[PDB]
Amino acid sequence: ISHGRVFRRMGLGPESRIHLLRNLLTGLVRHERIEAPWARVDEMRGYAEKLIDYGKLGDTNERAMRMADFWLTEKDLIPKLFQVLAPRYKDQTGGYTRMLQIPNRSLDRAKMAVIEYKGNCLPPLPLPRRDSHLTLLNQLLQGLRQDLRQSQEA
Amino acid sequence: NTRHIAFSGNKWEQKVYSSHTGYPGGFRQVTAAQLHLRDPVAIVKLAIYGMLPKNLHRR
Amino acid sequence: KSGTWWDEHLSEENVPFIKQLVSDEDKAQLASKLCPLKDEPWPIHPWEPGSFRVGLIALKLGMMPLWTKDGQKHVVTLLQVQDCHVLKYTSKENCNGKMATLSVGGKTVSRFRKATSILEFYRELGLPPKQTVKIFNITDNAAIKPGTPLYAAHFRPGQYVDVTAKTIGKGFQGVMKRWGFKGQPATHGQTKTHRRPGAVATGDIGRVWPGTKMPGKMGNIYRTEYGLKVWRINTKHNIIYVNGSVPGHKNCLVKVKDSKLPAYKDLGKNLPFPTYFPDGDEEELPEDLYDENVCQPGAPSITFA
Amino acid sequence: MRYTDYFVIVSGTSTRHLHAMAFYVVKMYKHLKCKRDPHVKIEGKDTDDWLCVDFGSMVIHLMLPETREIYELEKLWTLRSYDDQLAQIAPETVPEDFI
Amino acid sequence: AIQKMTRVRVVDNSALGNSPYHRAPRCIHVYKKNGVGKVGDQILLAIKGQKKKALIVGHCMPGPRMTPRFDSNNVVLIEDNGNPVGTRIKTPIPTSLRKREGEYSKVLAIAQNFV
Amino acid sequence: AAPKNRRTIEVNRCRRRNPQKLIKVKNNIDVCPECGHLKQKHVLCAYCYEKVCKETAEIRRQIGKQEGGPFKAPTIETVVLYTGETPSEQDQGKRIIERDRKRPSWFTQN
RNA sequence: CUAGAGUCCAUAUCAACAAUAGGGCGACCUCGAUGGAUCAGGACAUCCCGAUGGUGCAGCCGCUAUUAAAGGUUCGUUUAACGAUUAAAGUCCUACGUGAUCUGAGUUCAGACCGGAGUAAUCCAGGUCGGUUUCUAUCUACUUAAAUUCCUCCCUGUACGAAAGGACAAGAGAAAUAAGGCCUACUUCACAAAGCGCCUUCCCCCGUAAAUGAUUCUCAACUU
Ligand SMILES: [Mg+2]
Ligand SMILES: [Mg+2]
Ligand SMILES: [Mg+2]
Ligand SMILES: [Mg+2]
Ligand SMILES: [Zn+2]
Repeated sequence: ISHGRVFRRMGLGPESRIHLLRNLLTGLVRHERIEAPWARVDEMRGYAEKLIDYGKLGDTNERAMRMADFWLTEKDLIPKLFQVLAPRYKDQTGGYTRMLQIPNRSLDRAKMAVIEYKGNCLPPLPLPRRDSHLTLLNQLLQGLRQDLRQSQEA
Repeated sequence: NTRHIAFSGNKWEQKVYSSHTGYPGGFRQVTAAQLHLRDPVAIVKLAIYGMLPKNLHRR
Repeated sequence: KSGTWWDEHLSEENVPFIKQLVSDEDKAQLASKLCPLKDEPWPIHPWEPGSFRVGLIALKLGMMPLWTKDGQKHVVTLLQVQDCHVLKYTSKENCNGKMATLSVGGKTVSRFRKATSILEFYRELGLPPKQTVKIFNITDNAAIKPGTPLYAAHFRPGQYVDVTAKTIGKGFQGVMKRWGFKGQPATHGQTKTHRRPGAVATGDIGRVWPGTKMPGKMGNIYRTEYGLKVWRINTKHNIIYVNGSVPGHKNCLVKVKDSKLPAYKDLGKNLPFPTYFPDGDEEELPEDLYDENVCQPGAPSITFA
Repeated sequence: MRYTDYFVIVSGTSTRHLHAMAFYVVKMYKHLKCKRDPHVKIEGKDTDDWLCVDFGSMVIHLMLPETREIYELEKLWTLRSYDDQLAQIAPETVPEDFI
Repeated sequence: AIQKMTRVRVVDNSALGNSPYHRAPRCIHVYKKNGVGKVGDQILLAIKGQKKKALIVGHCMPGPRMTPRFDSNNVVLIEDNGNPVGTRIKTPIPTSLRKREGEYSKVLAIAQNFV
Repeated sequence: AAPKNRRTIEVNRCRRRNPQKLIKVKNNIDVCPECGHLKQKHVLCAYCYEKVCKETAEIRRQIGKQEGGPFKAPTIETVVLYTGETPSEQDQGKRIIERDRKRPSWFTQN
């Protein structure tokens, strides 16, 4: 019975689970784009999202500094988080990361995923795009929108 | 007119029809009068079934 | 040859337009049924002994403590009635049963996730599709025209009702959790036997009796609770305060109807028949309908005699 | 005191006498008035020395005079924690360690 | 709360209940179908080589709301017919014995404190 | 427990060739609009994802070569520049990465 | 069957000598692997609950009989005895019911001691200590709605009874167990699961007791 259990059982235990997530987060901070098993990416996504919120608090805030010290194994990334990532997302209130599914790796056919921070300098990923507005279905619905729009204003 | 059938003698209250549902304590025995009141056509249906050949054609 | 969903080919400028368009239509359809007594209602007959009226479908919100003037505390389940309507009526002869049936639904859901046959059935009815549909056995004089809305005022305080819903599933479980077996001692030489069922039958039969208590799935089945009274009814939010606990998890749909207990028969004499019609009512109901024994929150503190 | 309004002590001569008093008072109580309040059971029927009956606001303890001297009840209901036997008992000591 | 072989504290001033060795008597039988003793139930005590019946007034196990909870299990000794063994009660006792059905007026009369 | 009798090939065929044991046909396969290679609806195209990684790897190789040592993460933004390119008006005070290649068509410049 | 007990009195109950019925030593299969725990299925020759005759049944208790197996039939010390309870702590069948579910002893073993026999080696239906079988499920079979009981009160200290004593039926309250659910509180604990916590729980039982009435409650026609 697992009702309302929002944390996956991964690694060798609760300590190992945190350590595995921490290593993924550190690589995500340093390289700005990493690929990992799909389940591990999804679990780490929440921690990555909350890091910027602590980063927005400012480096002078002692709570954020202690949190950044634990969650960043490499100490050189702490100045980057407080002076690069946080200023970049100061106008953005959420959705700092986007997660996508990639073809399974050939080693063990595992479900693979890629997570990266928005606004990176890396070449853009082939993001899936919705249908263009010029297609037959969109044009017909657009015509319905206009005729409905002209009906209410008159 | 299967409801208005007649039994010779006391077969109405002497003859019984026993069936088992398969569950423990599931043995149920009812008399002809109880069965006829519950199902007017059960008596004729069961009588023919026992006299038909006992093969796949009976169904 | 390939599956599809509603917004697969929609552009960025069309998705919000479609989402609001169906939302506006759903609200318009729901609001068009707020006056059943003016849209050619079916004839209304006076209550008679041995008459069965239609029930309700509600959503389980939660529980709160409730006290009485006697001084005892009773827990009450919050059953909220939302978007409850009568769908279709089947006569006694057509339904080849002893009593006629009535179909009731509730908790309107999206049209994009419904079968084509279900969608067209709701299209002629002029109502958004409901999540669940239940069948209530009624008499001829208790017929209600399809499309008529229903509210929590259909019941009254001091009335005993019955609630049926699917229980909380628990998946595959052992004999100890499923049937409450005593198990085996944890020490004193026991080897891999702490939750095992043990013997299943006797050796002479050489088989296993059908219906034997065995490990397997638990829950996710329909159970009914009887003899639950109504302590309070909220008119504004259409909420029923049924005594005790009811089967099912939170935010689950529960079918409610009058109690079938023999001691509670012939108690619908003063209850609304066939249902409550707020539009045609001469007076406006109070905000909350309490029980005689229920102490109001605003009432002064109880001092016993 | 949060117990009652009136406390009554009655002395008798024989065990039948208190029983006779007990049945007489309850018979009048049930017959005379007060359908609303619940009935009252006789307490101490098997106890020959002591018998009691507790109404809604009045309680009576029918006991022999010898029991009255053994079970002194008058001072306790007039003197709270000032009784001779209550003053006789030792207070809480919380036994200490040895050597 | 109280079951077989459970140590209890005697609160009345009965000479039997006073232990010179500071040894607490333990219950040997609970007079109920399920063998579980809550406030106001009747049990049996094997104290000083004697099998004396007793009445429990308080237990450490939590009960219903607004009901006082004691940090120790308290008992009062009664005769075979209902009369208390001790003369008076010093420790506070619950008032719920009035509502409960049974012979509780004897102990309440000799009780001193209410909680 | 050991088997009592040898299972016949007729029984084994009924079990091994069961319909649920068979591989189900996938109906979520479509051609990539850009490169024309097959891809799943909910999965990124293998051809396009792999070509982005190789460019990312090349840029990251240039990142480390210009970096020249661990624990020296810059505290400024980074912008990659290709051949025949100049810093932009908004590209000031940010680390510049030089790639000895022509900017890809899919790599749109901000 | 009616000798004899039961003051009298076969047949309220008990029962002699007898008679008639029913119940579960042989070597027929196998010499090529008992106790408790848990789960119980079934019979009634009924321990408790229910209905009804008789009584040496005043009433409470009792004894005996008929019918009824839907439901229930406790926890401890020692190795059946008594300790406390209960409406009751039933008799059995089921390969010890059940060891490919588990686990004390015995049928006994490889070591040893005491008592006894034997020249000895070594033995004992005397006692004692210590002491190893395993298994991945192939097949059959199986794997999700009607409740009972105790106590207290009222009737009632009523009927009955000279007193001692002490009920029925109907109704009410409370508790326990069982079945099915739940997390508002308490608690183990915290987006949840669970109980020590809380909520709900609804049919009859045909043994006989009587009217009318022929050759009188009717394997006569008939009524309750
Ligand atoms: Mg579930
Ligand atoms: Mg019998
Ligand atoms: Mg076996
Ligand atoms: Mg349960
Ligand atoms: Zn592609």
